[PDB]
Amino acid sequence: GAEIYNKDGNKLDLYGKIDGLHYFSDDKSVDGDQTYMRVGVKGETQINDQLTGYGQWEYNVQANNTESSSDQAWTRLAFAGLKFGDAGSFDYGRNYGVVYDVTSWTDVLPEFGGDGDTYGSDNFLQSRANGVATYRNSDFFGLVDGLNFALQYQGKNGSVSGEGATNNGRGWSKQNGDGFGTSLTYDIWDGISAGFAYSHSKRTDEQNSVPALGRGDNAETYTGGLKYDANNIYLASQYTQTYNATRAGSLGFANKAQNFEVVAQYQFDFGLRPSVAYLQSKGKDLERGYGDQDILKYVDVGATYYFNKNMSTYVDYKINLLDDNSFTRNAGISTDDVVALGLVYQF
Amino acid sequence: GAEIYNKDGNKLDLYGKIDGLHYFSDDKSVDGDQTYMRVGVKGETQINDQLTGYGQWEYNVQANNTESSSDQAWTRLAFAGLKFGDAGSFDYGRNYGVVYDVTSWTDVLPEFGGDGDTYGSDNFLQSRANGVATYRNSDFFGLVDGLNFALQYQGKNGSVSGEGATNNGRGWSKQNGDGFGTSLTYDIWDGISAGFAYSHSKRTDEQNSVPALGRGDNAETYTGGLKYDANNIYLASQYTQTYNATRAGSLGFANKAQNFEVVAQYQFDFGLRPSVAYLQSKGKDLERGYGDQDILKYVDVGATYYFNKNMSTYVDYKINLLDDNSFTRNAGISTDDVVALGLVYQF
Amino acid sequence: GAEIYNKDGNKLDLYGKIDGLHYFSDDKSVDGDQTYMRVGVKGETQINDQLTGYGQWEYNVQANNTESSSDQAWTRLAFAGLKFGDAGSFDYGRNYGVVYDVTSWTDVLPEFGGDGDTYGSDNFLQSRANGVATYRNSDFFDGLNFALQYQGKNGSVSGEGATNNGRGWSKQNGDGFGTSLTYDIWDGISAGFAYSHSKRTDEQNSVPALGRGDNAETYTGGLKYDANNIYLASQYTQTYNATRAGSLGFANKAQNFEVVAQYQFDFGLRPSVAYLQSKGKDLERGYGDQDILKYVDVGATYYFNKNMSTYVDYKINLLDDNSFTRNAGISTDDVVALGLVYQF
Repeated sequence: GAEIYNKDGNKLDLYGKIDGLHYFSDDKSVDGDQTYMRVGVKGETQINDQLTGYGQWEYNVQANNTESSSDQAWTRLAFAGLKFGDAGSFDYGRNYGVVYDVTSWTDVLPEFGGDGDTYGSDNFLQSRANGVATYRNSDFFGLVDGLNFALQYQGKNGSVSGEGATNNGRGWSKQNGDGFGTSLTYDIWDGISAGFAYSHSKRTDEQNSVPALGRGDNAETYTGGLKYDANNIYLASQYTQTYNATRAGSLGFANKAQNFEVVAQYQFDFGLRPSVAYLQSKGKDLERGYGDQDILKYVDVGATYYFNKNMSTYVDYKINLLDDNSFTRNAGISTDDVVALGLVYQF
Repeated sequence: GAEIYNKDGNKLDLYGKIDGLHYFSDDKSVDGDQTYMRVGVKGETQINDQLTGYGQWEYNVQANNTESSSDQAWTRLAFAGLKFGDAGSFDYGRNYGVVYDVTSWTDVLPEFGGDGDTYGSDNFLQSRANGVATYRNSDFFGLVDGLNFALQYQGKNGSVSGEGATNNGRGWSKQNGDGFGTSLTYDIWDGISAGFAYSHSKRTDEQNSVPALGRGDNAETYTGGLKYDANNIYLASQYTQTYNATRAGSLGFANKAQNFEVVAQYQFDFGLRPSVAYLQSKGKDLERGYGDQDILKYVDVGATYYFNKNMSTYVDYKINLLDDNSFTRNAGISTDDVVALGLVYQF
Repeated sequence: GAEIYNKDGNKLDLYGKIDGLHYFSDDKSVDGDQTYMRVGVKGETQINDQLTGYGQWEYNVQANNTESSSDQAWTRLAFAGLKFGDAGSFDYGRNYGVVYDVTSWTDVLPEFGGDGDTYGSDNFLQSRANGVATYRNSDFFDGLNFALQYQGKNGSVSGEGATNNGRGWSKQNGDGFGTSLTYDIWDGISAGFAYSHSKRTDEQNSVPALGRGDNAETYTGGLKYDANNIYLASQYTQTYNATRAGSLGFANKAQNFEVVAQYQFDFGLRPSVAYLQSKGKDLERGYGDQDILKYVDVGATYYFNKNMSTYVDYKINLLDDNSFTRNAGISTDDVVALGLVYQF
């Protein structure tokens, strides 16, 4: 919310939040203060009757470290686009890959869930990504109400230097080759929705040489999801099968992985919203003797109290079901439980 | 000021400044361009008759280095809270330690003084800190006009890794253990005020093992202060005794220290505001032969001309009274004088 | 620019852009996604009848790398000032060196051109610079704009030559000054001259192999035609110890020429052609004379309206790949850019 400018067919929306947040956990890399804020601008300009231009920026600013600390802020989203009425829309920038058009349905926990769990950011087209061109079509050309599809292309984001480089190089875990993806979602009834998404990306030579885990020329995802949202009830599930595309912690990628998320929530009238969820990620055919391994496994219980549209408080309890083993230690995968308390101002 | 949004019980205040600033000094680490700007947002949401929610963010952006330089921006404040009428308020985030509810009375110099002098930031509850929970009460529940108090808790902010670590680790000089603090201020008249503050924090293992100077399990501060602010006159003093809490430059902490600051100012009607001040920090029982040492000692003379509420210019002259000795050289403590010239736009 | 506040003689203007931008090139350090945005504030406060105060901040934020990448944002402008009626103005902070009052006339390509090409940022008083005090005057106490500018030393990180805000030798400067003069001879036709003189630093005369001298200097002259939907402009600049010879140092002398032609169609298309070169002279290590920069530029911008545009730009690199270009890390490959831009 927060329209700070609306004049002569041009609109500007300032949005964000300040999330005062603490984690409690035996895992010392997670435990402690997690206060952060987000700030963003959504902009819109009417060009003619049939054509609207738009842009959006969203910035994450950590506030949990010192004034001399490093790397405390980063861009989540930055894209510009055109909306052609009901012929669709096109934008290019740092945006969400289309797979999240479906997996977002289970990304509604009070605090945990979403990117960092069964998938991450800069993880092919599974979450936020550098350099995505995205075509979106609403209601199948104004014909079939509730039917949305999207087509997406991502250019190579390669190594810092050497043969595989681009200008915007990173480490292997956040690299991609050329890739594409597609999503499709349908509101079969009101309240009920189904969705599919697919993605295919080339992998880079660094991804196939530097880490010990994961080999193949191509990274692929296949996703199906369901969602019930009505009568103060929210149910959703997401099942995703991946090839060479799911991080096996710090050790590389899983040659194959199966990811599952399900969540159930109720919204009481006085503002309380309890939540229970289950998330797992099962990795298959890992090298170096790892074989089949749990990448992620937890039950999640929590609640959010909404004071109003601008202020809320919440607790979330991640009940970790992973067994501590040599895979979890070497890959840096947490096996401890975590409680989160937070107080949030939003604008 | 600058209310850019006020609609349906939600308001948003965009504030900050642009400070065109040059230092002149024989100290090469201080001398030269010091231009920087501050930007922030104060937000408030009415929830119900008795309850208001709020948050606040403040960012510091250096502009005195190049476009390829590192670490030029950081968060000063980020916190969210609830105000329950005269039963008090609560907020959590990066915020001011309650000790500063008193020492702030002397932090009114044209340019110098404040953090970096007798205390710093991320320095237990002496200034801005990570992860403080702060309960405040004004006018003692509405029953005693001018009587304010605060109770504050701070979670451990530990090492980058090892046994003593938290998620948001930093170096020993900005670490803290679990700690609390309290403050109390009373307006005897509407210009004259007295105040006290206390804090107690656990020290971390790195604070006792890495630096040469300062040993103890606990950090403690006792602060009393006085203030006269009326009839265009401003007199203020603050006295603070510390234990294992005051930085001995880069060498560690002073086992005990005494800090004194006093300042007098006068506001002319045409907008000129002269200022004289005196500041010192005397460290005691330092290890390695140092014994008693001056940590800070200087006289300050300067003036601010206010063109209006949005624009000012100022000079400030720090006449440094430290002897250049082995302690000051080894601790990285400046012994040179400094002149500052500034032009400031504020919104 | 969007006026988000205007009350009681104080105005606040929020401005910026989101630039969805892709580069294509065989030069792998240039090729790929280049999406970035800029955000700024222009503030103005009325003080009295003869005096206004103001400040401006402009921030660059890259959006083409990951959420764990580092050094992805930096301040381009940050300055506060006073304007004394029409009798001119003064400001201090990070701002444009006065040389750009003239070279800005050729900095109008769809994408390429400007800082990074014949001159750079933090490059004495040629572009954006830390710690500039700038006095400006309209109508020379008529239509004749004058500026005088001083810059304090910005020196090394540590050692003899240090200041608080130390940096590498390529972006250092000593105490310096500059002056500019521009005039509208006819309506549409402008001419301009600019001079700068700065002390070099000890690191600039000791760490890089190229460029020796106590002082850096620039002489610039420029012309501009801007009427009847036509835009022509040129810039000729001579420099001593002031132009960068890539990563190797500075050029003892250099000659930089920039020229551009453009036309603005009513329906919003704006084709552009331009030529840029930088000729370095008297280089150490046997380099002698060398091209530092040489290319033709063709492209176009389509403006949907004042807030949205798309563009293509094609850099036709004419440099020959030789020992100087390789050692100094100067690109000799072509570049194509495609972008879509939202502006507020």
